[PDB]
Amino acid sequence: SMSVKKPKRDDSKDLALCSMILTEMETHEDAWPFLLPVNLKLVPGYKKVIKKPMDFSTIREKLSSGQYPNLETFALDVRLVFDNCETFNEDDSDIGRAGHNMRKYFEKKWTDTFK
Repeated sequence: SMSVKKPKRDDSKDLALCSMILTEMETHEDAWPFLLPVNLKLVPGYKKVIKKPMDFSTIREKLSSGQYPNLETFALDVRLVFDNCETFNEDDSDIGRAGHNMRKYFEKKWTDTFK
């Protein structure tokens, strides 16, 4: 509360570390469904159903331009990518499996880097 603070966690490396994680996600072989924004002109249903589209290139641009206030807002956008994928794609499809794999990969790197 006012004038009463928990000890200061060092957050000075967070930007660099989120960039490294994001690089590792960009270079995974199963990243191809998530590299670029879904083409809303060419994919029926996507625009109406998926209220907040998100992709790795959009996260990279937000990261590079100071649009994440803290590492939790970064993780929320990464998770959004996989939550959107599960909303629109069957589990038993190439894209559906890709999303599960990438979410697993992400959550391990997140834990190992920060928890």
